[PDB]
Amino acid sequence: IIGGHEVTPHSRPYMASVRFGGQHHCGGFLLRARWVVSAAHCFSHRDLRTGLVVLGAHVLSTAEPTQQVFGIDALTTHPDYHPMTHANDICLLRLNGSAVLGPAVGLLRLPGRRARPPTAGTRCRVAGWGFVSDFEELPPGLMEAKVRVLDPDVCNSSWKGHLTLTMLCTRSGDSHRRGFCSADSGGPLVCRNRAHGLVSFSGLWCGDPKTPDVYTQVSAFVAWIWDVVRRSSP
Ligand SMILES: *[C@@H]1O[C@H](CO[C@@H]2O[C@@H](C)[C@@H](O)[C@@H](O)[C@@H]2O)[C@@H](O)[C@H](O)[C@H]1NC(C)=O
Ligand SMILES: *[C@@H]1O[C@H](CO)[C@@H](O)[C@H](O)[C@H]1NC(C)=O
Ligand SMILES: [Cl-]
Repeated sequence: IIGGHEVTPHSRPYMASVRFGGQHHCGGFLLRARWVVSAAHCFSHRDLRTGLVVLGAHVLSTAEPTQQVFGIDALTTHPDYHPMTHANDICLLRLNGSAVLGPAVGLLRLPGRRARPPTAGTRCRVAGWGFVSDFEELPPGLMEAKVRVLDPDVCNSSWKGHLTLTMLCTRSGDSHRRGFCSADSGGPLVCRNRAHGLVSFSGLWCGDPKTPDVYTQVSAFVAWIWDVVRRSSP
Protein backbone atom coordinates (compact mmCIF):
# COMPACT_ATOMS: atom_id res chain seq x y z
CA ILE A 1 0.00 0.00 0.00
CA ILE A 2 1.28 3.46 -1.08
CA GLY A 3 0.15 6.75 0.60
CA GLY A 4 -1.55 4.77 3.38
CA HIS A 5 -1.04 4.29 7.16
CA GLU A 6 -0.48 1.29 9.50
CA VAL A 7 -3.81 0.10 10.85
CA THR A 8 -4.36 -0.58 14.61
CA PRO A 9 -3.43 -4.27 15.14
CA HIS A 10 -6.43 -6.45 14.10
CA SER A 11 -8.73 -3.43 13.40
CA ARG A 12 -9.66 -5.04 9.98
CA PRO A 13 -10.24 -8.69 11.15
CA TYR A 14 -11.50 -9.69 7.66
CA MET A 15 -8.00 -9.35 6.02
CA ALA A 16 -6.38 -12.51 4.66
CA SER A 17 -2.84 -13.22 3.56
CA VAL A 18 -2.34 -15.73 0.75
CA ARG A 19 1.21 -17.20 1.17
CA PHE A 20 3.10 -19.20 -1.52
CA GLY A 21 6.26 -20.98 -0.46
CA GLY A 22 6.13 -19.33 2.98
CA GLN A 23 6.10 -15.79 1.47
CA HIS A 24 3.12 -13.41 1.29
CA HIS A 25 2.00 -13.10 -2.32
CA CYS A 26 -1.61 -11.76 -2.22
CA GLY A 27 -4.38 -10.33 -0.05
CA GLY A 28 -8.04 -11.26 0.30
CA PHE A 29 -10.94 -11.35 2.74
CA LEU A 30 -12.95 -13.73 4.91
CA LEU A 31 -16.45 -14.05 3.44
CA ARG A 32 -17.33 -17.08 5.63
CA ALA A 33 -15.43 -19.09 8.31
CA ARG A 34 -14.21 -21.35 5.46
CA TRP A 35 -14.51 -18.96 2.43
CA VAL A 36 -11.95 -16.39 1.23
CA VAL A 37 -12.51 -13.99 -1.66
CA SER A 38 -9.38 -13.06 -3.72
CA ALA A 39 -8.12 -12.18 -7.26
CA ALA A 40 -7.72 -15.04 -9.80
CA HIS A 41 -4.36 -13.65 -11.12
CA CYS A 42 -2.76 -14.52 -7.70
CA PHE A 43 -2.80 -18.28 -8.45
CA SER A 44 -1.70 -18.06 -12.09
CA HIS A 45 1.02 -20.76 -12.57
CA ARG A 46 1.12 -21.84 -8.87
CA ASP A 47 0.96 -25.17 -7.01
CA LEU A 48 -2.07 -25.00 -4.70
CA ARG A 49 -0.34 -27.40 -2.23
CA THR A 50 2.33 -24.71 -1.48
CA GLY A 51 -0.51 -22.24 -0.68
CA LEU A 52 -1.47 -21.07 2.87
CA VAL A 53 -4.21 -18.68 4.09
CA VAL A 54 -3.40 -16.67 7.23
CA LEU A 55 -6.13 -14.82 9.13
CA GLY A 56 -5.83 -12.76 12.31
CA ALA A 57 -2.47 -11.25 11.29
CA HIS A 58 -0.93 -7.80 11.62
CA VAL A 59 2.87 -8.48 11.33
CA LEU A 60 3.32 -11.34 8.82
CA SER A 61 6.86 -12.20 10.05
CA THR A 62 5.52 -12.71 13.62
CA ALA A 63 3.84 -15.95 14.77
CA GLU A 64 0.99 -13.94 16.36
CA PRO A 65 -1.27 -15.86 18.82
CA THR A 66 -4.35 -14.45 16.97
CA GLN A 67 -3.13 -15.96 13.63
CA GLN A 68 -5.00 -18.92 12.11
CA VAL A 69 -3.24 -20.67 9.19
CA PHE A 70 -5.32 -22.83 6.71
CA GLY A 71 -4.72 -24.77 3.51
CA ILE A 72 -6.75 -24.42 0.27
CA ASP A 73 -9.16 -27.41 -0.30
CA ALA A 74 -10.43 -25.87 -3.56
CA LEU A 75 -9.68 -22.81 -5.68
CA THR A 76 -12.51 -21.60 -7.90
CA THR A 77 -11.31 -19.17 -10.54
CA HIS A 78 -14.05 -17.28 -12.36
CA PRO A 79 -14.96 -19.32 -15.54
CA ASP A 80 -14.51 -16.10 -17.65
CA TYR A 81 -11.20 -14.93 -16.05
CA HIS A 82 -9.02 -13.67 -18.95
CA PRO A 83 -5.39 -13.15 -17.71
CA MET A 84 -4.26 -10.62 -20.41
CA THR A 85 -7.07 -8.04 -19.90
CA HIS A 86 -7.65 -8.90 -16.16
CA ALA A 87 -11.44 -9.33 -16.89
CA ASN A 88 -13.42 -11.22 -14.19
CA ASP A 89 -10.28 -11.24 -11.96
CA ILE A 90 -11.96 -12.93 -8.99
CA CYS A 91 -11.70 -16.32 -7.26
CA LEU A 92 -12.98 -18.14 -4.18
CA LEU A 93 -10.90 -20.08 -1.66
CA ARG A 94 -12.58 -22.94 0.28
CA LEU A 95 -10.20 -23.63 3.24
CA ASN A 96 -9.38 -27.08 4.78
CA GLY A 97 -11.24 -25.99 7.94
CA SER A 98 -13.32 -23.21 9.51
CA ALA A 99 -11.83 -20.07 11.10
CA VAL A 100 -12.84 -19.54 14.72
CA LEU A 101 -14.33 -16.02 14.58
CA GLY A 102 -13.16 -13.61 17.27
CA PRO A 103 -11.96 -10.02 17.80
CA ALA A 104 -8.94 -10.57 15.47
CA VAL A 105 -10.72 -12.75 12.80
CA GLY A 106 -13.96 -11.45 11.27
CA LEU A 107 -16.20 -11.38 8.17
CA LEU A 108 -16.64 -8.71 5.48
CA ARG A 109 -20.06 -8.20 3.82
CA LEU A 110 -20.41 -8.27 0.02
CA PRO A 111 -22.62 -5.53 -1.61
CA GLY A 112 -26.28 -6.43 -2.19
CA ARG A 113 -27.51 -8.61 -5.10
CA ARG A 114 -29.52 -5.58 -6.36
CA ALA A 115 -26.76 -3.03 -5.40
CA ARG A 116 -25.11 -0.68 -7.94
CA PRO A 117 -21.33 0.15 -7.86
CA PRO A 118 -20.38 3.45 -6.06
CA THR A 119 -20.37 6.82 -7.92
CA ALA A 120 -17.29 9.02 -8.61
CA GLY A 121 -16.03 10.74 -5.43
CA THR A 122 -17.24 8.01 -2.97
CA ARG A 123 -14.66 7.66 -0.14
CA CYS A 124 -13.23 4.12 0.17
CA ARG A 125 -10.33 2.34 1.91
CA VAL A 126 -7.80 -0.20 0.56
CA ALA A 127 -5.63 -2.40 2.92
CA GLY A 128 -2.73 -4.85 2.50
CA TRP A 129 0.85 -6.01 3.14
CA GLY A 130 2.16 -5.01 -0.28
CA PHE A 131 5.03 -2.60 -0.97
CA VAL A 132 4.89 0.92 0.57
CA SER A 133 7.14 2.56 -2.09
CA ASP A 134 8.58 2.05 -5.60
CA PHE A 135 11.78 0.71 -3.88
CA GLU A 136 10.16 -2.63 -2.81
CA GLU A 137 10.07 -1.45 0.85
CA LEU A 138 7.97 -3.70 3.06
CA PRO A 139 5.36 -2.38 5.51
CA PRO A 140 5.74 -2.62 9.35
CA GLY A 141 2.32 -4.36 9.32
CA LEU A 142 -1.15 -4.27 7.64
CA MET A 143 -1.42 -0.85 5.96
CA GLU A 144 -4.52 1.07 4.77
CA ALA A 145 -5.00 3.99 2.31
CA LYS A 146 -7.87 6.48 1.95
CA VAL A 147 -8.98 6.64 -1.71
CA ARG A 148 -11.95 8.05 -3.69
CA VAL A 149 -13.83 6.25 -6.52
CA LEU A 150 -12.72 7.69 -9.90
CA ASP A 151 -15.09 8.29 -12.88
CA PRO A 152 -15.11 5.18 -15.16
CA ASP A 153 -14.68 7.13 -18.44
CA VAL A 154 -11.68 9.19 -17.15
CA CYS A 155 -10.11 5.90 -16.01
CA ASN A 156 -10.90 4.01 -19.24
CA SER A 157 -9.33 6.94 -21.19
CA SER A 158 -6.13 6.83 -19.03
CA TRP A 159 -6.05 3.02 -19.65
CA LYS A 160 -6.38 3.51 -23.48
CA GLY A 161 -9.85 1.86 -23.59
CA HIS A 162 -8.82 -1.40 -21.85
CA LEU A 163 -11.36 -1.34 -18.99
CA THR A 164 -14.28 -3.77 -18.86
CA LEU A 165 -17.78 -2.78 -17.62
CA THR A 166 -17.11 -4.89 -14.45
CA MET A 167 -14.06 -2.79 -13.38
CA LEU A 168 -13.89 0.25 -11.06
CA CYS A 169 -11.17 2.91 -10.37
CA THR A 170 -9.88 5.03 -7.53
CA ARG A 171 -7.87 8.23 -7.15
CA SER A 172 -6.34 10.08 -4.21
CA GLY A 173 -8.27 12.63 -2.15
CA ASP A 174 -5.31 15.03 -2.42
CA SER A 175 -2.05 15.64 -4.38
CA HIS A 176 -0.30 12.55 -2.86
CA ARG A 177 -0.16 9.15 -4.62
CA ARG A 178 -2.54 6.83 -2.68
CA GLY A 179 -3.58 3.34 -3.64
CA PHE A 180 -2.42 -0.24 -3.73
CA CYS A 181 0.98 -1.70 -4.78
CA SER A 182 2.61 -5.12 -5.55
CA ALA A 183 1.17 -7.94 -3.26
CA ASP A 184 -2.05 -6.07 -2.25
CA SER A 185 -3.82 -8.09 -5.04
CA GLY A 186 -7.02 -9.88 -4.03
CA GLY A 187 -7.47 -7.63 -0.99
CA PRO A 188 -10.71 -5.64 -0.88
CA LEU A 189 -11.69 -2.02 -1.49
CA VAL A 190 -14.11 -1.15 1.30
CA CYS A 191 -16.79 1.43 0.47
CA ARG A 192 -19.57 2.08 3.01
CA ASN A 193 -18.59 -1.11 4.96
CA ARG A 194 -18.96 -3.36 1.85
CA ALA A 195 -16.35 -5.10 -0.36
CA HIS A 196 -17.15 -3.20 -3.62
CA GLY A 197 -13.68 -3.71 -5.11
CA LEU A 198 -10.84 -6.24 -5.32
CA VAL A 199 -7.23 -5.25 -6.07
CA SER A 200 -6.51 -6.13 -9.72
CA PHE A 201 -3.83 -3.97 -11.47
CA SER A 202 -1.90 -0.62 -11.48
CA GLY A 203 0.88 0.97 -13.64
CA LEU A 204 4.71 0.91 -13.20
CA TRP A 205 4.56 3.41 -10.36
CA CYS A 206 2.38 2.61 -7.39
CA GLY A 207 -0.47 5.08 -6.86
CA ASP A 208 0.44 7.09 -10.03
CA PRO A 209 -2.71 9.01 -11.20
CA LYS A 210 -1.56 8.69 -14.88
CA THR A 211 -2.08 4.86 -14.52
CA PRO A 212 -5.06 4.64 -12.04
CA ASP A 213 -5.77 1.77 -9.64
CA VAL A 214 -8.01 -0.87 -11.21
CA TYR A 215 -10.24 -3.03 -8.96
CA THR A 216 -12.69 -5.82 -9.79
CA GLN A 217 -16.26 -4.44 -9.48
CA VAL A 218 -17.56 -6.89 -6.81
CA SER A 219 -21.36 -6.10 -7.04
CA ALA A 220 -21.39 -7.88 -10.47
CA PHE A 221 -20.04 -11.11 -8.88
CA VAL A 222 -22.31 -11.37 -5.78
CA ALA A 223 -24.62 -13.92 -7.45
CA TRP A 224 -21.68 -16.03 -8.77
CA ILE A 225 -19.92 -15.90 -5.34
CA TRP A 226 -23.00 -17.34 -3.50
CA ASP A 227 -23.62 -19.91 -6.30
CA VAL A 228 -20.05 -21.29 -5.80
CA VAL A 229 -20.50 -21.23 -1.98
CA ARG A 230 -23.90 -23.09 -2.03
CA ARG A 231 -22.45 -25.74 -4.49
CA SER A 232 -19.88 -27.03 -1.86
CA SER A 233 -22.28 -26.58 1.12
CA PRO A 234 -24.41 -29.29 2.87
C1 LIG B 1 -13.49 1.71 -22.76
O1 LIG B 1 -13.30 2.51 -23.92
C2 LIG B 1 -13.28 1.79 -25.17
C3 LIG B 1 -13.09 2.84 -26.23
O2 LIG B 1 -11.89 3.56 -26.00
C4 LIG B 1 -11.63 4.55 -26.95
O3 LIG B 1 -11.64 4.00 -28.28
C5 LIG B 1 -10.60 3.05 -28.60
C6 LIG B 1 -10.88 2.54 -30.00
C7 LIG B 1 -9.24 3.72 -28.45
O4 LIG B 1 -9.09 4.80 -29.37
C8 LIG B 1 -9.10 4.23 -27.01
O5 LIG B 1 -7.86 4.90 -26.85
C9 LIG B 1 -10.24 5.17 -26.64
O6 LIG B 1 -10.14 5.56 -25.27
C10 LIG B 1 -14.58 1.00 -25.36
O7 LIG B 1 -14.40 0.08 -26.43
C11 LIG B 1 -14.97 0.23 -24.09
O8 LIG B 1 -16.29 -0.28 -24.23
C12 LIG B 1 -14.90 1.13 -22.86
N1 LIG B 1 -15.23 0.37 -21.66
C13 LIG B 1 -16.09 0.79 -20.74
C14 LIG B 1 -16.18 -0.06 -19.51
O9 LIG B 1 -16.74 1.81 -20.87
C1 LIG C 1 -4.65 -27.72 6.33
O1 LIG C 1 -3.65 -27.46 5.33
C2 LIG C 1 -2.31 -27.24 5.79
C3 LIG C 1 -1.47 -26.99 4.55
O2 LIG C 1 -1.67 -27.97 3.54
C4 LIG C 1 -1.83 -28.43 6.62
O3 LIG C 1 -0.54 -28.13 7.15
C5 LIG C 1 -2.81 -28.73 7.75
O4 LIG C 1 -2.42 -29.91 8.44
C6 LIG C 1 -4.22 -28.91 7.19
N1 LIG C 1 -5.17 -29.16 8.26
C7 LIG C 1 -6.12 -30.12 8.20
C8 LIG C 1 -6.97 -30.27 9.42
O5 LIG C 1 -6.27 -30.82 7.20
CL1 LIG D 1 -18.63 -21.46 5.97
